[PDB]
Amino acid sequence: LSFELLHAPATVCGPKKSTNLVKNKCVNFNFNGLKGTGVLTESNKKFLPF
Amino acid sequence: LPQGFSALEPLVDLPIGINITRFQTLLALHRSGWTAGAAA
Ligand SMILES: *[C@@H]1O[C@H](CO)[C@@H](O)[C@H](O)[C@H]1NC(C)=O
Repeated sequence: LSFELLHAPATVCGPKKSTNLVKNKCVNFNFNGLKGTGVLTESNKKFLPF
Repeated sequence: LPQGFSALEPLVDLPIGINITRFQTLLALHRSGWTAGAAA
């Protein structure tokens, strides 16, 4: 198993099966390696597939 | 071109990261030598 870096983007990180989901206990805010503050419980807007 | 507004939504993002500096168009021929339809 040999690895190297090239001009192509790195898309092997993936989810890593780090399952965690909660929106009622109000402990900590973090997403995609980006921390901060905020509460996320509900929404009515519709997004796009992209 | 018709007179109207239509926003082009994205379809798929390709993470290739290659060096390309040219393009070439491929056309299709109809066999019935060969015949080509009307296109632009
Ligand atoms: C892509 O090619 C051009 C010339 O062909 C070169 O100047 C440029 O450095 C290349 N890109 C990378 C990331 O090396």
